[PDB]
Amino acid sequence: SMENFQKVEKIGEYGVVYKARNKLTGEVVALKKIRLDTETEGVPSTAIREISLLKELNHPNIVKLLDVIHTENKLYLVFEFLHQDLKKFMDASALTGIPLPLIKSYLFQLLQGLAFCHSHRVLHRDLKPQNLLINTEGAIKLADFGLARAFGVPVRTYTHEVVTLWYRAPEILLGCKYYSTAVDIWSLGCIFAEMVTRRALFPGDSEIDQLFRIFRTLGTVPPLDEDGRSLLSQMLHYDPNKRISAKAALAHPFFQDVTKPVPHL
Amino acid sequence: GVNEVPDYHEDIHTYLREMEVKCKPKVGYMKKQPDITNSMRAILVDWLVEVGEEYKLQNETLHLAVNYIDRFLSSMSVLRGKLQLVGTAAMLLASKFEEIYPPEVAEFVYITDDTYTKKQVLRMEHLVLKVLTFDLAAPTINQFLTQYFLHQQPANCKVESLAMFLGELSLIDADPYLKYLPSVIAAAAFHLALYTVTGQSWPESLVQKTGYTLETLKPCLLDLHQTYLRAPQHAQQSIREKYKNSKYHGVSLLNPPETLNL
Ligand SMILES: Cc1c(O)cccc1-c1nc2nc(N)nc(OCC3CCCCC3)c2[nH]1
Ligand SMILES: [Mg+2]
Ligand SMILES: [Mg+2]
Repeated sequence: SMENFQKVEKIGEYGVVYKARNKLTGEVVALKKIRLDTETEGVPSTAIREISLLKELNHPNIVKLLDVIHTENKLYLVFEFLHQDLKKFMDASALTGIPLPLIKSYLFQLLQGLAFCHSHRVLHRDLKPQNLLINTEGAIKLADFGLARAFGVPVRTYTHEVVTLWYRAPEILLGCKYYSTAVDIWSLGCIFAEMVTRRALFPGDSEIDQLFRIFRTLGTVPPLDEDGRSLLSQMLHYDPNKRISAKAALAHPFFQDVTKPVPHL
Repeated sequence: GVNEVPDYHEDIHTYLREMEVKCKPKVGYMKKQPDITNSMRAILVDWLVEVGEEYKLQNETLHLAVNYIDRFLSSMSVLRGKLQLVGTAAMLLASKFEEIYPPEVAEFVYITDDTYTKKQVLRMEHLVLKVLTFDLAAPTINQFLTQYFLHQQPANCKVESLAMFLGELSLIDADPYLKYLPSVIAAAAFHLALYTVTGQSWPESLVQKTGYTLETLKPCLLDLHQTYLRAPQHAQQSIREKYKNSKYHGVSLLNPPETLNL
């Protein structure tokens, strides 16, 4: 079942994520192991959503689900292996910095991935650098779809406890009845700024501190050029209705000269 | 506003139109089921309506459950004594997919009052997932309706509730409604609701959006109208009961139109 996979190392995390290799093909994969609660609650809803949504989402900037291996007691999700996450990359680059062309490339690919999600009626709802994965050839991909959800048009009220605090849009913090695709754009905006400074933009300690940080910054990123700042300002618009969509962001002048450099890995 | 999601609504509509075709149950699967019938399915679906009301579940959840059941029975022979098990598991799965606060498994065992163990429910959950290959994000009548509702100017609550009522009655009767796609049932329901309440017809704007006209919709519309006219006598009555509630504007109490005019 799993007999063709050789575990190589633990990659961290519920459930447990391992790097493994397929003994017959040579392929390196990431295996996510999910305990089934066979006498109590069954398959977790987060797994049901992650799998079902990832099966629909086929795109170069969305992590590829390769297989689902069932047992009576465990589910293993077999994913393509990517070599590290954006948070680790930023930390490694804390002193050196990240070249602009790579920042631009990564942002452009994140937006392509995200626009694909939104065009397929999927909200990610947990965009943060730990959840964005990079390879040695210059790609970046959206990962960890455990908090994702398939939405309807128009949206209904969905789960409030979404998005890690630092990346959480004001409409969520303020408990608005409805939130939509704008919440993911807010997160990407935060991430854009964080690629540039290698520091979280709004590292709040509490919901109130989070809100105060947002207000005092946007009204109640030095190295960025004019086009960059224009795009960033539109990603961080307070009004969700006015916040730029991923689709429209891909046409921003910031991206006119985008390339795909390799990371300084 | 962004809630109705102007940069993506056309892409989404297109995508759902593709996926309803791929998630479509097999028409007349019941003819290949030696132990169960359309009548038994109607019983089951009517009971799921009651469940959704007891637990205050979304209508979308109900619709999903039905889709899961119909696709499951399209490939798996099921004995009558187990049909409710399949249904219970489908409703659990739909709830886990769609609800912010799904009922716990124990509530689902409790509602089958004695019949099945918890173990059986959980094992069936897993089997349903395997048979559907975790392909649970199915388009429903409701997903199309809510988009169609944005073309009203202005919105009319009785129209919306009536369209939802009609779409939900369609869930009950595999014959004829399995022949029709969710987008088509939804269009017929919206037109029939709009006509019943306001005198108006399938708007041109939705002709443009969907490619459907009253001519295209005729066969479904004819079936839905008969279903609507015969609803007070149908053996299954939970949807009617449900839609007497002020939450749904009492729409099940309205008199259906005598004729459609085409
Ligand atoms: C990050 C990392 C290293 O630092 C060193 C070696 C491998 C990885 C790493 N490669 C990964 N490849 C994939 N497909 N998924 C992962 O986690 C999915 C998670 C998304 C992030 C949250 C948990 C599940 C990975 N993590
Ligand atoms: Mg039969
Ligand atoms: Mg049908």
